[PDB]
Amino acid sequence: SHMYLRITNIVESSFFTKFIIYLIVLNTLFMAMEHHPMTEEFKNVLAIGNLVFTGIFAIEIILRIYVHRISFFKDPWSLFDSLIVTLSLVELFLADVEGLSVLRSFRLLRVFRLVTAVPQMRKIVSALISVIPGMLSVIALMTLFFYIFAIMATQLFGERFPEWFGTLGESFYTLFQVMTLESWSMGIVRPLMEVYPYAWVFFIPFIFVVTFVMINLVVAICVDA
Amino acid sequence: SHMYLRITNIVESSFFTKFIIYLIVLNTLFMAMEHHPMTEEFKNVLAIGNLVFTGIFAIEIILRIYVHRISFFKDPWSLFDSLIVTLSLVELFLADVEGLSVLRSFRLLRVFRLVTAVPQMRKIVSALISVIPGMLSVIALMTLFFYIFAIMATQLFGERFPEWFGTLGESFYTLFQVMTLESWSMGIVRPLMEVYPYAWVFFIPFIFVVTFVMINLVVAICVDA
Amino acid sequence: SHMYLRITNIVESSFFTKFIIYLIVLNTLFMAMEHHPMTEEFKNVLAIGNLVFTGIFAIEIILRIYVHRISFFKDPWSLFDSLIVTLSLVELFLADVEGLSVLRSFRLLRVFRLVTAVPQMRKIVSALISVIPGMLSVIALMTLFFYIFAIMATQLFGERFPEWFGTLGESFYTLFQVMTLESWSMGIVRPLMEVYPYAWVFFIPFIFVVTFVMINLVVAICVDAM
Amino acid sequence: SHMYLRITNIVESSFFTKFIIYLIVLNTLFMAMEHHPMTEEFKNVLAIGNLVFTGIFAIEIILRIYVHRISFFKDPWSLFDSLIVTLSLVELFLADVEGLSVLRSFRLLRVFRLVTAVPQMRKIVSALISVIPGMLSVIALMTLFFYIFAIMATQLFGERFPEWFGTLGESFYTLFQVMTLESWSMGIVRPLMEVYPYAWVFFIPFIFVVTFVMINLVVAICVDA
Amino acid sequence: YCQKWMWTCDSERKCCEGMVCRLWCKKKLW
Amino acid sequence: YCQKWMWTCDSERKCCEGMVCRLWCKKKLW
Amino acid sequence: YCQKWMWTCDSERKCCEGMVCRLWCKKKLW
Amino acid sequence: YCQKWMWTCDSERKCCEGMVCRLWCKKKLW
Repeated sequence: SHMYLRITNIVESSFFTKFIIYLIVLNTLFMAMEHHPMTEEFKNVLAIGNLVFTGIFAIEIILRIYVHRISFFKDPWSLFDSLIVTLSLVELFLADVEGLSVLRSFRLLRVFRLVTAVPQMRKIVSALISVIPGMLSVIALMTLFFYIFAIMATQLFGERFPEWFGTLGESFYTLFQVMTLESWSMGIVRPLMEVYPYAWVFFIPFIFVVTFVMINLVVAICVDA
Repeated sequence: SHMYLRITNIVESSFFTKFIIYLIVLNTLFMAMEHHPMTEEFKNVLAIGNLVFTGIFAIEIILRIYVHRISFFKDPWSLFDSLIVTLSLVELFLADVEGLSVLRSFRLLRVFRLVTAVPQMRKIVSALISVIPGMLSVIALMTLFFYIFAIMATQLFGERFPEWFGTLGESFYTLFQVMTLESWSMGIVRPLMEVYPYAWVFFIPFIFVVTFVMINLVVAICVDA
Repeated sequence: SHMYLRITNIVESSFFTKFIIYLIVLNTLFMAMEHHPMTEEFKNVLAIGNLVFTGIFAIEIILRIYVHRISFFKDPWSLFDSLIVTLSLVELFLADVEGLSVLRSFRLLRVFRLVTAVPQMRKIVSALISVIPGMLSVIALMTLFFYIFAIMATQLFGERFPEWFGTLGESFYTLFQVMTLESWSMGIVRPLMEVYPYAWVFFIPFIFVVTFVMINLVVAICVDAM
Repeated sequence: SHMYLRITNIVESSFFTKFIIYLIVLNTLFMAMEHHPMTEEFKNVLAIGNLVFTGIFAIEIILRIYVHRISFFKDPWSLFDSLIVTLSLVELFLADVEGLSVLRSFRLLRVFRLVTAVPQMRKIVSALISVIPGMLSVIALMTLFFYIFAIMATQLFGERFPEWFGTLGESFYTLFQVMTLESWSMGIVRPLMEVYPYAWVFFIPFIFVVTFVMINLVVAICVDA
Repeated sequence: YCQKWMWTCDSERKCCEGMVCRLWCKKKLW
Repeated sequence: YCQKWMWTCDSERKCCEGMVCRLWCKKKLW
Repeated sequence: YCQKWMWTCDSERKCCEGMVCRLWCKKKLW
Repeated sequence: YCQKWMWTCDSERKCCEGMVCRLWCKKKLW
């Protein structure tokens, strides 16, 4: 337990955590200073840097698991970090599927450590995620409303305008868009009205509802304070 | 009676309500998996499924009415549900005439059971519908403001820009659009200004009023709870 | 007096006020059903209708003056109403010059009675006007911020982009627009950046400040509530 | 210190501060009445007026310096004002070389006196700036989210869309835009989806998160007071 | 003969006067 | 002759000098 | 010959069957 | 000759080396 004890002192020491944090931030600046219009030996070097950082993070997380004998898996943030470092390490020696370079996305994902390996970010994000369930009821209600209105619209406005309402998916997308009040009249409703004149009666109540529901959401937040 | 009591026990049994809910969700997913560019015999099978679900819902609602009569009609949500199933049944026996397929719209409307047949959704929506009247006064004021400003605009900008303000109706629509701050300058106000230079004095106060009043509305909500 | 007292009883009777309200709403529906793609004899009749209502409203306002004098003017809502009927009467006696049809605009303006002659509308709007002063300080601060930022922009983006910032006026308008978050990047900022690259540093803080201040304004309303 | 005492009485006399305020407002109207599509002899006159007002402000600031000594520097607003008068003085005899006309930008900058030389604006702005530290935590959190998501996006949607995501800068700008819900679907996301279909999964959570977090920020104000 | 209201219909079994076939016979008006 | 102030006017019965027809004769803001 | 798994690779030193070059030889999804 | 720093300048009376005319002669990068 002497070597184990030394290793644990190293892991829990603020020095080790700060070292990892600065290493992560440095890696973050490293990947960040990436301009895709390159295809320049720079791009290849980025992979090398990522390689080293991932190896070091594997070292760190192995030490963390050894120290937190299963205890860290119970902790969500530790499990999340183990998972992220795992995905980064996997993409490191595994290869992309030809059709779609999804794994380069797993390599870039690694950047989320800035929240998990950071305790202040960890605690604040934990506060906000503790807040959300109090509104999970409203989230589910609003999602159900989206589902219902989406099916109705797509079944109505499918003949022509398939891009916006051809199926349930584009219908969900376009309804979320409308909720945001982003080009909802000029690019969507008015072209629709050109063919289906009374489509307005559809969206205006919808707007009401969602905006109303969203204000209720803020009210719920003003309830927790 | 004995038979009456057996039927009533089944109707009020949580099992029966959950059965109808899952049936409703199934019918909803059924209609949802509807892609308007189909014309692949899919329409007939979808209509068949609709037929069966509607017949079963007619069965259900007949039983539900049978147990409690005036109590069933007395409850708004219950009568609403009866009306929805009724419209679906009507669409089955009648046709869309020819000019406009409104009855096929009624066939799709049926989906609101996901909220009406669900007690949790019923109670939550009842809370919000209980909320709205307390500010219905402000709703009416804002609607009156819309009416007055709309008459004003349409009589002003009707000649040169009939597509947006030709009559009181397009004016109501466009003013509601402006309220949302969706392409109110680039798509509306500035083209207007090109001909009527001082149109700005119109909309900027309007914005203020409505926008500020809407803030008051949300603040009014924070007052109510 | 006897005749004075009878006239006053009629004026204050709820029946008379409701009569004016319904008359106003009728006039409002009458003018409302106006579609400019008209050029018909319909327009003439509409004008005829206008005449009658204003005459009646002139009658009404005259009676109000008869019952109470200085009290009638002291009440803002009452004086406002008198002014509205007055402007309608002015358009009634004469017409605007060909170049600009402002007087028909005053004739249409007349429609505010729907709020002034209505007491509930009066009370609600009076609540709102009682609310505004508590935030007029922030209103003035934000107006001063608009003034300052507008001067600065107009002097920057005036050469290449006079259509949006040629003068202080277009600059005020465009800055209010940006405040509303309406096509602020696609139609404005990015075209500007094409020539002046670092213009972003300008608007993004601005957005913050003004938007943030508006939150404070809304918060002030919440302050008045809780 | 008799002459010193007279100078101090003048500096602190309400008359002197109001005089500076009115002089500043006069200068403000003076530069304000500037329309760049001019190219008239007017421009030279505008520069002359600037010269005079700045000289007077230098006089004033020298008097303030004599009056307060280091006390003047301790007060931020005092330093801010000294800095503004200083920059104006510098622009008066220095040149913008040629490539970029930054110095005329410094000459236009002088306008913040309207708040610094004004005590009411000073106090109100001081209250508003006092609010910020209570939210610096949330400010930093949202900025970190911007940084990470910007890296992620730029590496994802960077190749084909350099105009929007070529580097970290354009991506930061574009993400800030999305936060405002300004042409986020029609001008950005929807064009992206044409090539990268599943980009929606990217922005919709982001929208949620940042917008949701922004609610918390305003909520912090509703909690701060 | 012909298929009455709500009777199944197809290319050989048509709907009676006043109806339209949509797998089953619907009525055009009350 | 001509239609004086506030008299009915139309295509054949025009307003006297200094006035404009708007169903009745109005003044041209002097 | 060819460059084995995890050994360096380039335009002239290609990866053995079943691998893809990304500075080093990686394995292609199964 | 030429117009020194802070002397008035115009089309015929130019600024001495290292300066630019803006009604008066200003210094460009010292």
